[PDB]
Amino acid sequence: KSGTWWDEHLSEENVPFIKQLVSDEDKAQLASKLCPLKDEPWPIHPWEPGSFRVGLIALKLGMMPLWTKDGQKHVVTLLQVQDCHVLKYTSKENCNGKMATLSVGGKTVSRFRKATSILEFYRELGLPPKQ
Amino acid sequence: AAPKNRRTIEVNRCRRRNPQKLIKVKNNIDVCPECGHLKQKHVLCAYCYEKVCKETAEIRRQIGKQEGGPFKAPTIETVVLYTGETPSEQDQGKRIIERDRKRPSWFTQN
Amino acid sequence: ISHGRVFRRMGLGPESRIHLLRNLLTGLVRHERIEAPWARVDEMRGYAEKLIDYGKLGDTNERAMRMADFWLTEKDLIPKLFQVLAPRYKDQTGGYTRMLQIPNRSLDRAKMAVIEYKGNCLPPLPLPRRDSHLTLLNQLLQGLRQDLRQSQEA
Amino acid sequence: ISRKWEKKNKIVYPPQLPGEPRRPAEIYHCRRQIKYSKDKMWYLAKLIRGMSIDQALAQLEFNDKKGAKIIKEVLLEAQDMAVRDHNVEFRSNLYIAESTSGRGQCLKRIRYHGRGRFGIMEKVYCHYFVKLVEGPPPPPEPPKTAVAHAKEYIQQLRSRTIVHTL
Amino acid sequence: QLSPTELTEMRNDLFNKEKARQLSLTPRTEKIEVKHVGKTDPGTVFVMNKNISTPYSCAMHLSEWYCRKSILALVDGQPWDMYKPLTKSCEIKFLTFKDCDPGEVNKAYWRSCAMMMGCVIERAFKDEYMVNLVRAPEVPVISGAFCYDVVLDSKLDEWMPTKENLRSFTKDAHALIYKDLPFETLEVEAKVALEIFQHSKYKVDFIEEKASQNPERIVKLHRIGDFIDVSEGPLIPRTSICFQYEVSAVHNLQPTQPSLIRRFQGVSLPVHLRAHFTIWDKLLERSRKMVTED
Amino acid sequence: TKKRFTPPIYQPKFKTEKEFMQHARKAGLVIPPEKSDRSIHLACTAGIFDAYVPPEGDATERMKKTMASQVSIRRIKDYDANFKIKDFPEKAKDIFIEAHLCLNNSDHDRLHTLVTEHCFPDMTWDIKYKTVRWSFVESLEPSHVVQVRCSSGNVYGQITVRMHTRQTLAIYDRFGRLMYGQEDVPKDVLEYVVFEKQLTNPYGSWRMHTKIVPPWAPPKQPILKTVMIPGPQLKPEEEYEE
Amino acid sequence: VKKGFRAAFRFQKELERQRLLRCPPPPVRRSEKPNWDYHAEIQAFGHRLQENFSLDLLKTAFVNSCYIKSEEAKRQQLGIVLLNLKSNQELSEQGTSFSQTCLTQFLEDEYPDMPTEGIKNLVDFLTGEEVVCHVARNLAVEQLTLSEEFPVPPAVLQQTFFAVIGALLQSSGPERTALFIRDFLITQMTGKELFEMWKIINPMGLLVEELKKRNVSAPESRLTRQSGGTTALPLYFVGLYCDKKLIAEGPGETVLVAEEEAARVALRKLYGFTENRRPWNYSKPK
Amino acid sequence: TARGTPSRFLASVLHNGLGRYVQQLQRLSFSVSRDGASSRGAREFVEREVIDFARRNPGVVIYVNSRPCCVPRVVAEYLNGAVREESIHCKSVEEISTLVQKLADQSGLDVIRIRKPFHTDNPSIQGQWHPFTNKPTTFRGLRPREVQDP
Ligand SMILES: [Mg+2]
Ligand SMILES: [Zn+2]
Repeated sequence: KSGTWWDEHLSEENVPFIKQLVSDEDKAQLASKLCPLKDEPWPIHPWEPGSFRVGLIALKLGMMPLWTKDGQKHVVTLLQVQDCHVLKYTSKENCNGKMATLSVGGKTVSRFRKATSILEFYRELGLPPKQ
Repeated sequence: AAPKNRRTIEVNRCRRRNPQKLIKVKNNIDVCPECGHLKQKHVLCAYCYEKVCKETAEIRRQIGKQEGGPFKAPTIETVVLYTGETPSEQDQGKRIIERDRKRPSWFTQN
Repeated sequence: ISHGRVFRRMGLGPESRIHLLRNLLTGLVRHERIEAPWARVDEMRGYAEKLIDYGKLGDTNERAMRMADFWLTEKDLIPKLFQVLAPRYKDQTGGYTRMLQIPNRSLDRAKMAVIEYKGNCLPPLPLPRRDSHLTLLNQLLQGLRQDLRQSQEA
Repeated sequence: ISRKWEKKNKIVYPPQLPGEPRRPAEIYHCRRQIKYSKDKMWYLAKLIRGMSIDQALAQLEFNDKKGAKIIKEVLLEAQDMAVRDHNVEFRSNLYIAESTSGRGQCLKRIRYHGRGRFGIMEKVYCHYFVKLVEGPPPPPEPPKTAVAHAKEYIQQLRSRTIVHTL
Repeated sequence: QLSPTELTEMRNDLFNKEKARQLSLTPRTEKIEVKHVGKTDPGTVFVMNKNISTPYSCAMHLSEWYCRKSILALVDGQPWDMYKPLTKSCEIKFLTFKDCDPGEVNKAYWRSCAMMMGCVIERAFKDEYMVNLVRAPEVPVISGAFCYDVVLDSKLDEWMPTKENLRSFTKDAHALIYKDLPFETLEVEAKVALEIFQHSKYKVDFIEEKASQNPERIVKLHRIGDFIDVSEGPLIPRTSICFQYEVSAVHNLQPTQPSLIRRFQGVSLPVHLRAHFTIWDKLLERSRKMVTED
Repeated sequence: TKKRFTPPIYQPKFKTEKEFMQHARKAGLVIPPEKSDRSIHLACTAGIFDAYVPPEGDATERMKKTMASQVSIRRIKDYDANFKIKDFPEKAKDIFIEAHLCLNNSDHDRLHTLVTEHCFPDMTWDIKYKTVRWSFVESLEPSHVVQVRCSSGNVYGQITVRMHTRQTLAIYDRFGRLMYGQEDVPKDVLEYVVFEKQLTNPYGSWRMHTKIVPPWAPPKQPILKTVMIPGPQLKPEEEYEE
Repeated sequence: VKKGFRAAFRFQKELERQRLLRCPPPPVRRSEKPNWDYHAEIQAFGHRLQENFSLDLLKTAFVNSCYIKSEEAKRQQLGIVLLNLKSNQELSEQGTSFSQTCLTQFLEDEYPDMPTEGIKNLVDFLTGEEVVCHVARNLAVEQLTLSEEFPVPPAVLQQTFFAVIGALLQSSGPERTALFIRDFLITQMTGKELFEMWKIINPMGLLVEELKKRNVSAPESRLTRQSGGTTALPLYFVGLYCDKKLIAEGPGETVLVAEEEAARVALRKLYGFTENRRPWNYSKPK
Repeated sequence: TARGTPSRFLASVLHNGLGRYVQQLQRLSFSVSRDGASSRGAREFVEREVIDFARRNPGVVIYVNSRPCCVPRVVAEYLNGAVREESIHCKSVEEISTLVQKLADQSGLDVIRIRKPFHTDNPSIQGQWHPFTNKPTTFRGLRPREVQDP
C-alpha cells in the first residue's frame, strides 16, 4: 500500500539506460510527424468570410526593444513555439456548442510524472505528453 | 469581542474530528536491511546511525589525547587503526589513531 | 512576496546569519562531520563547497587567505584547508560534501541533517543503497538492453 | 476513582465444548496519570484504532507527539503480557480493538495576570486505555456502492403503505 | 471417460486423502527447535511442532513484516516453501525479493506465475476441446517471459489467438489474484502421483522423469484451490504476491506435423517490485517475442 | 470534600534487601531495628531435612540407611502413640487425591488443612486464572513409606511416600481453550510425595510438603502451542557474537 | 448524610431494576416460580376453553417421554415406588390423525375445486411446527407441558398440543372436538393468501395442466397496460387470454414477474381461493 | 407523548372472538397482610367478594398469599404471557372490585397508543385502487402519439 516512483527499484546500471531509452523514443516520435501532407491529410479548404482557424501554444522567453522606421521605440515579447501539435478534434454536434473544438498541446514533458489515463491517450496518438 | 453564545459539543466534535484535524497515516515506512529495525525511505536508520556515532565519538576522544589541547590540529591526514592492523602502504606519514577494539565489520578499511 | 529569493532569514539579521553559518563551517572543518538543523545545513553547504575553491588557489593568494581568516574563527584550521582539505579534492571539481537527513531530534522535533566532507577518516555513514542489479525487475531490463544493443550491432 | 479496566483480565470463562469454535483472546491494559491532555491523546488513540499491533507500533514510532512514545510503551508491554499470561501463541496476531483516552486527577495552580488579576490554570493529566484481541484486523467495510443505494431506495418505495385509511 | 468438470473432483479427493494421511503419521505432538540465522534477530529459536508448523508460523512469532516480505525460506541451505511443514529441527533463514542475490526467489516467482497460467488455460476453451497440459519450461528470468507448453484439439490446429482473446486470459489471471489463494505443497511418492494424473498422458511421462532423478523418488505437488499440477522446485506462498500479470502471445513449436505444441508466454511483476506504465510496456514487447531455453 | 489526589505507580526498581538498605543510606533514610517479643509462628518447615534420591531404574551400605529411618519412627511415636506405618501409605492416598480435587472447585479453605504453607503457593499461583480438571482413574502399585526422618523449639517429621498410579489432567486457559493435557486418556505417573506434620503442635496433622523430582525422570508431556525464545536484544554500539 | 429511610429504600429498588436490565436472568419454568398448583392450573385449562375434559386423560397429555426418562435419571443418582406414568405418544397419534382427517374434510368441502396436493399443503401448514406452537404458547400449553428442557422445543410442544386433542376426542367425541380445531386452527389462515401457505414454483406451468383437465386452450400472454418501460421503476399489466377471453391479469415490475403473478391470479380463481370469496362460516351448526 | 412513547396496531390474541371467546386473564395473585391498615380494604375483599368472583371466572386461578407487607399488590398474568402488577394500597372494596374486573376484561396487550381504531385483514372487496383503475383502454394498446405499422 506504498506509492512508488519510476526509479525506486532500479539499480545504478539501469537508470542511465532507461533515461536514454525513453529519450530516444521521444526523438523518434517527434521526428515522425514532420510530414503531415504525405500522411493522408484531411481535405484543405480555402479561406471563407467568417472562418476561424486554430491557434498556437507558445512559451514566453522574454522582452526586447524594437525601433520602427519613424524612430519610435516599441517593446516586444518573444513567444517561442516548441513541440506544438494537434491532439484531437470534436465536431460541432459532439461539441455541444456553436463551433467545433480543436485541441492543442505544447512543451513535451516527462512520461514518468503523468496519469495512466493521460499516458494511454498519447500512446495511441504517437506523441509524448504535453504540459 | 466575546462569544455571544456557548458552542455545543455537537458543533465542536465536527470541528475537532474533521479529517483535516486527524493524523494522517504514513506509508513511507520500511525495514532496515542491516538491523531489521524500522525507518523512513528518505531518512537514515536511527539504529545504524547511532552505532556510527558511538564509535565516532570514541575516535574523537582518542584524537584529543594526542592533540593535548586546543588549537593543535595537524597539517596531515588521519587514519584509524584497530587491534590487529598495521600502517598500510598508502597510510604512510599520517596520524594513526589506535583503537583498543576489533574493527567493526561495517567499518571497511580503505 | 518572495519570488527569486535564494537566501533564508535566520538568526537576528543579515550579519548574525553569516555568524551562524561561520560557526557551523568552522566545526565542519575541524571535525569533518556535524549534525544540525536541515535548513541551517542546506544553507551552509554552499559555503563549504566554495571554501575548497579558495583553498585550491593556494595560500600565497592574499584574497584566498582573507576569506579563510574570516570564515575560520579558529586559526589552526587555516593550514588544514590549504594543506589537507584542498589537496584531497584536487582531482575533483565539485561535490566535496554530502548532506543526509536523520531522525528529528527529541527536544523540539526539529528536522535534522548530517553533513560531512567526502574522504574523511570517520566510520562510514549508513548511506542509502539502490536495489541490487540481480533483482527481478532489473534482470528483465538487463535482458531487454542486450537485445536492443544486439539488434543495433546487426 | 474507578479502576474497572484492570479487573477485566481476571474473568475466567468456562471451558469450551469440543464443537464450539476457538474463542479469541482479549487483553486489557492501561496507564494512569499521564502528564498529557486527553484531547491531544485522543488523536493518537483514534489513529491506531482498528490497526494491527505491528502497524500501530510503526505509526507511533515516527510520530513527533509526546503521547506516541507513551502509547507505544503501553502496547509493547500489553503484547508481552498477552503471550506470557493470556496464552497467546503469536505476538503479531493481535489488533487494536479499543483505544481511547480518559480524564485524570488534575492539579490547580494560579496564573498571574495584569492589573492585579489572576487566572486558575490546571496541570492536566490523562489515562490511556487499550484492548487487544487475538486474530487479524477485521477487514474494513467497503464504501456503499450504487447498487446498494438503488436497492435501498426501491425497498423504501415498496415499504410505503396507504396512510390514514383502512 | 470422466468429464472435465468431474475430473478435478477426484484429483482433490486423492490429494486431500494423501494430505490427511501424512498428518496422521505424525505423533500427537512432537517439538522441533528451529534456530534463526540471519542479520536480523540473530539467535532467536522457535520451539515448533513437527509436521505441522511452517516457516510462516515462525515468522508470525517475530513480526508482520517478515510475513509480508518473506517470499521463501532457506532451510539448511535449501529453499523451503513458506507453507511447507517442517519435519525436523534445523536452521532457518528468510528470503525476500530485495536482497543482494535473490536468485532462488526469482525462480520460484517465475515458476508460480507459469502454474497460474495453466489454471486459466483449462477454463478458457470450451468443454468440447481437449486441452492437455504438458509442462512448464524452466527458462531463465533474463529471457523476459515465462512460458507453459500446451496442446490443443485437432480442430484448433490453425486457430491463432487474437488481441481480445489474449486480454481475456489476463482477466482470468487477475480474477485468480483477487481470490488470494495460497499455494499448497505436498511431497508424495511417485507411485501415488501417477494415480492422480493417470488420465493425462503427458503428466505421467514428466512424473517418471522426476522419480529417476531422486533416490527417494518423491514428487512435489502444488495446487491452487481446485487446480492441481506438477512442478519442480519451491513456489511462492500466495497469488496476491503478483501485482502485474499478462500473457503476451502464443507461439507454435516445431515440428508441427507429428504433434502441435503451443507455447503460452507471459510476464509479471510482484507488488514489492512494481514497475511504471511506461516501463511495463517495454517489458511486454520483449515478452511477445518467442523464447527458447538453452 | 471527598478529595484525594493519587500519583501514578512508582514500581520500585531494586528488589533485593541489600540494595534497599544500600540505597536507603545514600538517601539518609535511617531505619532503626525493631523491638518486639512476639515473633511469627511457622506451621511447616521451609525445606527437607535430608535430601532423598530415589534409586536409578526404579521406574551393607544400603541396609544401614533403612535402619536410620526406623530410628526416626520412634520420635514420631513419642508424640503420637496410636500411629502405625502400615496405614499411612493408605492414608496418604486420601490426602493426595483429596488435595488435587480442591483445585477443580477452588476449595482453598480446605486445601490448607491438606497441604503445607510451603506447598500451597506452588499449586495455586499458576492456576489462579485457569480451569483444571484432574481425576484419579486407577492405582497401579501400592504405596510404600520409603523414608522417614525427623528434625534435630519445634520438631517436625517428614514421611516420604512413593506413588505409581494413572491420572487424567486437562488444563484450560482463561478463555476455556485447551492449554495442556487430554481429558480422555490417563497416563502413568511415578512421583514421590513428601508429607510433614508439626509434632509439637497439639493440633498438627500430616500434610503434603513437596514432590521429589529425580534427575532421571522422563520428559513431561509437550504443550500444545509453539514458543519463541528471543536472543540478546543488543544495543547499536554492541555487536553480536557467536 | 441526610436522615430518612423511604428514599434510600426506593433507590435500592431502582438499582435492582437497572441491574436486571443490564444483566437479565435466564428464563425458567412457570411451575418453579411461586404461586403454582398443577391440579388447579389444569382444571382451569378446560373450563377456560369450555370443554369437559377428563383429568386422568388430560394429565397424561402433557407428560412426555423425554421427561419420564430424565425423571428416572434423577432417582438413580439418589437411589430412589416405581412410576406408572404414561407418555402422550398414543394420545398424540390419535389427535394428529383426527386433525388431519378433520381439517381435510373442512377444507375439501369448502373449496371443492382445489386439488389434493394443495389441500395437503394447507393441512401441513395448519398442523405445522410454526402454527401449532404459536397456538400452544397462547393457550397455556407450554406452562403445563412436562418436558425435560426449557424452553420447550417446538417438536415436543407440537406433539403435546395434538395429545390434548386426543384427550378431548375420547372425552367429548368427534363432533365436539371438531369445533376446537375450527376455532383455533382454521382461524390461522384468515388474512393469508393461498400461495403464502402453499408455496409452489413455476405457477405458469401448473396452470397449463389445470386447463388441460378442463379441455381449455392454452393461455396467451399479452400486455394490457404499460408505463415507464425505459425507467428503473416500470409498471406492466400482463393478461392471460384463453380463446380471446380475459381470465386473469396481474401487475409486476418486469414482464416476467407480471406474467407469473397473472398465472397465480388465475389459479386462485380456478380453485376458488380468492380474496373476494365469502368468509368461513363460524356460526353454530344448525 | 406519542413521539415519546411506542405504539401498536389494534389486534387480538389468536383471533379471539372469531370462533369462540376465551378469557385471556389466566392467574391472579393477591398479597394481603393479616395486620396493616393499608390492607384493610383487601382483607374485606377476600371475605365476601373473592369467593363470588371465582365462581363466575372458573378459568382464572386465584392465589391469596397472606404475609407481612406494607403495600398489597395484585399480579395478573395473561395467556399471551404479559404480566401486569398493580397496587391496592389503601383502596376500598368497591375500588378493588372494579379493578379486578377490569383486569379480567383486558387482553394483556401493552396499554400504549393504538394507531388506528379499526383493523381488518381484508380491506378491499372490489380491488384496491391503482392508476389504471378508471382509465379506458385504447385500440392496439397504443401510447400517446405512437406511430403504428411504420
Ligand atoms: Mg502588582
Ligand atoms: Zn538499521
